[PDB]
Amino acid sequence: LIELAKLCPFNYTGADFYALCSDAMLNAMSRIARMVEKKVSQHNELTGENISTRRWFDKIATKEDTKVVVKMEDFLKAQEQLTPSVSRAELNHYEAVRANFEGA
Amino acid sequence: INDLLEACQETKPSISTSELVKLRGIYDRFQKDRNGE
Repeated sequence: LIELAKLCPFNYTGADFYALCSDAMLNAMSRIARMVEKKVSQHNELTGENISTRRWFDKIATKEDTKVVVKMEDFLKAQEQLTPSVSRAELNHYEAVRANFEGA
Repeated sequence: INDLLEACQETKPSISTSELVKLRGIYDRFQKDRNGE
């Protein structure tokens, strides 16, 4: 987490951090979903049983598969993809508001 | 193919170059602003 704190500039907001964490979790989930898809596809041939992902989700999607695990690279890649939701001009405008509303 | 070529010649861009470049600039500036740089 300290590395992420280092990378992030000083324009991030709680919404931005929430979005970043959501994207990282989504990437981890993409990994998990793809791996379950490979499980189902390969098992369709090995056993010849074309058991759609539905039956896996009901019976064969064990807790570990349901378990969500994330890696640093997910957050880092989302950070590279991350784009703040406010312009530095708007930050300066709000700083102008703060100047008159805090210095006196 | 010839009828296709006639249609191509008749057709003109739904967007005039002025609006194309204007919207391209606006959208690029918005993408950069979102990028916060």
